[PDB]
Amino acid sequence: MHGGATTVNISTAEWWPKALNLDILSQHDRKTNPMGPDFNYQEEVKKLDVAALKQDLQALMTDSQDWWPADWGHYGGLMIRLTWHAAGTYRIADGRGGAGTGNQRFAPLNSWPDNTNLDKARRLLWPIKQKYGNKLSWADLIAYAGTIAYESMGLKTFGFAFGREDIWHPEKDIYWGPEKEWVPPSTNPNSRYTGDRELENPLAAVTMGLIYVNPEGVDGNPDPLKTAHDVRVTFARMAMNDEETVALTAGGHTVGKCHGNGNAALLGPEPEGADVEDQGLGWINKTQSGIGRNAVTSGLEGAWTPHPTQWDNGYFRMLLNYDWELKKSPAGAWQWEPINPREEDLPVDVEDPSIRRNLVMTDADMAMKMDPEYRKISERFYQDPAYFADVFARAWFKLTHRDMGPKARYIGPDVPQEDLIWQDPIPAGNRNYDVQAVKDRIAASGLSISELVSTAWDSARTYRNSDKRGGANGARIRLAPQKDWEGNEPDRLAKVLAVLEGIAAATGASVADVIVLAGNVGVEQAARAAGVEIVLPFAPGRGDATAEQTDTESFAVLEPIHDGYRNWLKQDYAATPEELLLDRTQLLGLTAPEMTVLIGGLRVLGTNHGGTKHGVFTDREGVLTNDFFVNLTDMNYLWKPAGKNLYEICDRKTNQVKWTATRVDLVFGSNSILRAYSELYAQDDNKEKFVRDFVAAWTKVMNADRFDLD
Amino acid sequence: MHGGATTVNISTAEWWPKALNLDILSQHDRKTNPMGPDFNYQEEVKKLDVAALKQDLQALMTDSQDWWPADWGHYGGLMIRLTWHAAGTYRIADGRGGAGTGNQRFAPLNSWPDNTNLDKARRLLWPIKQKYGNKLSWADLIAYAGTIAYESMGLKTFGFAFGREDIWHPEKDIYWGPEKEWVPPSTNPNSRYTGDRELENPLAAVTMGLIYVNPEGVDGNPDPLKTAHDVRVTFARMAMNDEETVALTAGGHTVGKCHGNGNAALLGPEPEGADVEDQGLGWINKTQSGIGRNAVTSGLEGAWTPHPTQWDNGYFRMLLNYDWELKKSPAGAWQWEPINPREEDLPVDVEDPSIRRNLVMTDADMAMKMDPEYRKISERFYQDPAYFADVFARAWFKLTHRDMGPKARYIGPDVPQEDLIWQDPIPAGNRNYDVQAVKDRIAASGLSISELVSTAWDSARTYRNSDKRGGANGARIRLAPQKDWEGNEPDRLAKVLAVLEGIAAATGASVADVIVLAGNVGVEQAARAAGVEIVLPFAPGRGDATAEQTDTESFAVLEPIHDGYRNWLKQDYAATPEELLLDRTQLLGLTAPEMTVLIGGLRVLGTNHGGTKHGVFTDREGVLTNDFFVNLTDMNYLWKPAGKNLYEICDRKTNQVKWTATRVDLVFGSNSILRAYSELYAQDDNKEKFVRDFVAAWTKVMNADRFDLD
Ligand code: HEM
Ligand code: HEM
Ligand SMILES: NNC(=O)c1ccncc1
Ligand SMILES: NNC(=O)c1ccncc1
Ligand SMILES: NNC(=O)c1ccncc1
Ligand SMILES: NNC(=O)c1ccncc1
Ligand SMILES: NNC(=O)c1ccncc1
Ligand SMILES: NNC(=O)c1ccncc1
Ligand code: NA
Ligand code: NA
Ligand code: NA
Ligand code: NA
Ligand code: NA
Ligand code: NA
Ligand code: NA
Ligand code: NA
Repeated sequence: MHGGATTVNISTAEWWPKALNLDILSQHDRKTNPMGPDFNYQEEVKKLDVAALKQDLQALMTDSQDWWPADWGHYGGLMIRLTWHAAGTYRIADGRGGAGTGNQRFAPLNSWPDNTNLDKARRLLWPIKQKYGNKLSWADLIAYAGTIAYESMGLKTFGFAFGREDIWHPEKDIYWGPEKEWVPPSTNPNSRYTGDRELENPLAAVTMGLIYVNPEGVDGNPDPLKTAHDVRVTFARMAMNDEETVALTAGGHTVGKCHGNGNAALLGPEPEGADVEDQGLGWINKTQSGIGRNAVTSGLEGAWTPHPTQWDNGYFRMLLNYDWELKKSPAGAWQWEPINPREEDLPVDVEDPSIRRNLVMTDADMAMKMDPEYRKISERFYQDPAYFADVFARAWFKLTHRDMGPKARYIGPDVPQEDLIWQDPIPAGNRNYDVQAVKDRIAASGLSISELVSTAWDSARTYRNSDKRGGANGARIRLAPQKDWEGNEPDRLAKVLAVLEGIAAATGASVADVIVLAGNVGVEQAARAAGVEIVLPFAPGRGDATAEQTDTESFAVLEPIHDGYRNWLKQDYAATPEELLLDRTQLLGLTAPEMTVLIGGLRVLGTNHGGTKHGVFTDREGVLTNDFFVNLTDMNYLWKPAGKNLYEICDRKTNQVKWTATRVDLVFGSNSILRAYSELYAQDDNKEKFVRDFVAAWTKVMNADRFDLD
Repeated sequence: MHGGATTVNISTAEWWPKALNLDILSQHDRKTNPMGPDFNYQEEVKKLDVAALKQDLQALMTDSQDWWPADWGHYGGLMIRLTWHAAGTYRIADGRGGAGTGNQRFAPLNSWPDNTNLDKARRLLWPIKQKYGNKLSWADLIAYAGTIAYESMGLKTFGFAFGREDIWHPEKDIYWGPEKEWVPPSTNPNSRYTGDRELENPLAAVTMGLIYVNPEGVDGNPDPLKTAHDVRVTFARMAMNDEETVALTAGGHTVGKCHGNGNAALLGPEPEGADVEDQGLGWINKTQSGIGRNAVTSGLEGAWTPHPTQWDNGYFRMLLNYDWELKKSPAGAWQWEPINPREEDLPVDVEDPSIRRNLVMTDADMAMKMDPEYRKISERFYQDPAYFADVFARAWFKLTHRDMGPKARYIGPDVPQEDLIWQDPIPAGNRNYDVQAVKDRIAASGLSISELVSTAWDSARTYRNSDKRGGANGARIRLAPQKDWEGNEPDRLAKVLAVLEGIAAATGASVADVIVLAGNVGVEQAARAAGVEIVLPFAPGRGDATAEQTDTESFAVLEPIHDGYRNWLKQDYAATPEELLLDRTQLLGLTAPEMTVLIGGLRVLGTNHGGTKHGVFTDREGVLTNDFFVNLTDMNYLWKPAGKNLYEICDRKTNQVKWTATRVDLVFGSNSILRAYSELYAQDDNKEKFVRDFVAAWTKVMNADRFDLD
């Protein structure tokens, strides 16, 4: 027998399941990235022959492959379902999920029950990926496929942007929910539901391994009105309102079908569970024909429209004009079928068009008819189909781009020139100003180091790499709702902004550029106070966004209700402060060593929310030294718990309290990885490395949102 | 609630526990390494003030700290136990474990029950680490501490080498055993024992969380003769024979004591389980005094010698001259105490020397008296103490250096000039020869590409980064036992060596240098055959080792009984072929993208063991192309299992068998990470990237053991 920890279960994880998952900070690194260190996907994708790609992708739609034949000779429905599921994992609370990384090709998502047979759809796109190569990411390809499908089936799509860079392993940072089985009912142990069927907060799906809701009803029990409530809830958590939700649902089901003509128990394991002979595919039926008319996917069986290969007004025509009742598909799934349909409305067999099959609606489709608010939108869409096609095209674009970040990241010839509000638009800022002059005015203000640093931190800290929202570009901190957020210390913030707005007015640098420049100046002073002279790198050009281009409600999810870096917690939460710091740090894109130096430096700069002294382990606040680490690692002190999220650092000999500290401070001296970092920075020889690393991490955070730069 | 996978249990690991643990290949990367990319510990440690360090470390031995006072005012015993436990995790079967990485400061090892209170010992060394900084790794410091302790307590140690570079997280590649509890009896479910109490093979300890054996007896039942069997077995798996084993045991227990004066149930959680207030420490007693005379560590209580602060002949004097019986320590542990000791032989209280305490022996100590083979060595050591001190000093040096690799890695002023056989010595090879001339002779031989490449691969593939043994330096492939290993294809190997020995003789390049140069030539030709002209980088200087300096039995553990890279398996094993490939790849130091290109390239070069065609998915064998990937990713084929570790690749349309393949081949098309890599290399635009990456990986492997270079 061999001594390799060679399968995934063998681990430290079993022994101390509560430990911080620091691995989420060291993802997507060089040893996993198979590309050269100078590869730049954005510059490559700019060279892609898009017109040629569009042509090949359109041709693929009607180029049936015999190992997974196209329904009616057209892969369009499959491809739209692929792209909808790719995008459909997004959620607004943390920005995680979405189509922006091509994550559907990796675990767990490649093997979710809701993604059954999308393994074949991905595989069908391989010859195109093979052809266009490094200039076409799987992520962009997967995001594009359904858009091209809509074009080929007769819908005028609103546009498309390239620019999604591929990843090479699962996104380990994404918590998909608490369950340890696929699609368990909402009364299971480990439920994602609390209280009065309230869906726990980051989550945007009703159960583990579904995209949004259960097509058969809540917990598998048909009831259109309860299904509607779940639809409304899950879709809102994916940034969509009633109109967008009805449009998306109807528009999706205007094409394609449900596959459930066989026995679902005969499908082989999902892809991560299948053995090598299945070619990275899953759900393979080796007992009977599992393809064409015998395909089984969701278990429901039928098409929503008479002509599932084309964009039309079939969906509301069927739904609204027929009356419907519950039936069981051949695989045993609940579905709705129409009472007394006409022959001529029956969709035909996917292999032989001389045979007629059946129409179907899911519980979510029936919701669009029975929920009184959806019913109104549905009737509008049936009576005004041009409006329907417009709203649908726009919502489909939003769906597939909502995690792409600012328009500065978008590439390609079909990028819409409109600025949509959900792109959080920001104009280009003037770059032709004297930086030094601005710095001199900042220094000559009487704003302290702590005011300066806290304000620039608070402006940048909202950035999240999950969907590329937030950050210092735009100076949205000066606008509603940010300017009144409790974590942002609105009085201190109003005080600093009054000054810095004056400076911006006077110099023609944006308020955004000045906020950042000012934090640089506070850091610079703090270093100078330690006898270190440095100038921090600085890139001008940030714009100031307007209130008109700032969706107030959509910014709610970026509010800092916790920020370990300023020892801030708005309330007492169930998660530990240090887990919350890890989460925020992962969204900022920071590594564990970065996280560590930032904490130590921010602490000694005197930047804690409320001017608290927790973790301020220095006799010289305002001076950028490694004191935090020196003192944290000093065994002349013992640490005594002193209530909620608080500790006394006491002298072992005198039994006097020297400092206080929170769990955010003390984890850097407790966790064995973080203390190893703390010890490195507390070494006699690493005072200058500490400053230099602090600076580099500061700068990283100030520039996180600068996609406008090249 | 927040959407971060923020604690270690949240994972893909739960869902598909059988999946390959590819993370073990992407360890110790840039995002975890807090040092600058140009930091080089070897060049820094060369600048360390060793004499000053020796002085500080010696002073620490008698610089008692009040939070964990030194027994009798001397930390020596604690520090030797620290260093022995650090080194004592080594095992020969895979080279994993040992003191060579400073792993004791990270999970799981920092919290093993056998490492109780070594958290305090590590902490006590922090002020020295803080002082010497980046020029002194925690790894070297921990390895050195016990050596300096022995010096200060009167023993002439044999020497010491610096050069162990620190790591920054647990070694995820090390499988420590199957149990999910600490120290369970050998009849538990999940036992590491098979058959007739046969210890499963990589493992070198009798249970989970112990270093070697149970000090209270087998499964906690005292019986010196059964304890002896476990001692003999575990120590042999750590490279030590009877003489070294008795010397180590006696020499360790010549100093220090067992701590068990209290109740073990009152000790707080081990370090990874303790909360933030414990300062990364563990086992803290908050209910009563847990320090000094009230310390509890193993639960046994007493010292082996009258004078535990000094090197002497107390150990065999006590053991051999007193008769012993079983008693229970105050913590409730079984131990041996002497019948009728004299007052004057009783070790005194650790805080107050006017109080006498007790002598003790463990079951392993009694083994040294009762096992008939140990008894003889013990009497030799008692009658010849100079011999004892010599053997012990040498074995202690071996213990602490056995995973350091060749002497070329050793640094510092106390490196022994002797070449010990366990360092696998190799001389410097002549570097002043004409490389091209050698290449021309190789090319003009009639040795094929496959002979050339296979032979260089087989010479290098034995390298393992766990203990830095093996590799192409030394040309030990031409010697016993390697030249007759079945995986090395001894006839083909004898045929190639006859030629290449001739070339080496003729040119004054070592046989080692020529073996590698020859593989480069085979690769070069193969590329030329594809119309690509490259010259592979090459570093001369390898030596040819002698039989006299090659310990035949110790090389047994490097035999290639499996090597996916040449589609080789010596027998049918319980582990899957792909898990075995992952293990080997991790020991070679390769990343997953490296592993991937190496497989594809080796396959098309025609290098499989036995000249098999499994995975040879080309019509042009001998030509270095990306054909393997092109064909592997082609859905014109289906894959049919065809017995053990074998598959047929069949044309979907004709149902004819086109190629055959093993699991090692097909996992690269099945695993979702590996197929993502396979697809990258099968892209129309990546023929040259494939060759270039192949070459870079080839070169990496050929140079893995070249510590002689700078
Ligand atoms: C609102 C909740 C939704 C539910 C419960 C739902 C449910 C389903 C189900 C059960 C299938 C059948 C899958 C199969 O068996 O092959 C399916 C197919 C599909 N859905 Fe949805 N859907 C929803 C929303 C959407 C949206 C928002 C889109 C796109 C805008 C979409 C587009 C599609 C398409 C194109 C197919 C056809 C697949 C094919 O022809 O292969 N659906 N839907
Ligand atoms: C052969 C099996 C061995 C067993 C079962 C064993 C067992 C133990 C036990 C139970 C303790 C007491 C720990 C405590 O309660 O503080 C201990 C202490 C120690 N052992 Fe071993 N030991 C073994 C081999 C070794 C070796 C090979 C070395 C070094 C060459 C060593 C050196 C020490 C030292 C120095 C201490 C004293 C710790 C102190 O004074 O704080 N032992 N041993
Ligand atoms: N063999 N296939 C059928 O008879 C069938 C197809 C679709 N819905 C119901 C039945
Ligand atoms: N259920 N059948 C399939 O998923 C399949 C059929 C043929 N080749 C690959 C996959
Ligand atoms: N319980 N429902 C499912 O397992 C399922 C749902 C949608 N597609 C496939 C399977
Ligand atoms: N309080 N400590 C004792 O009485 C003791 C110390 C060591 N062995 C036995 C007893
Ligand atoms: N059992 N007691 C201890 O481990 C300890 C005592 C004082 N400070 C730190 C640790
Ligand atoms: N069962 N034995 C133990 O748990 C143990 C052994 C050695 N040191 C501490 C604890
Ligand atoms: Na790389
Ligand atoms: Na996202
Ligand atoms: Na239609
Ligand atoms: Na330094
Ligand atoms: Na780094
Ligand atoms: Na090792
Ligand atoms: Na002694
Ligand atoms: Na290329």
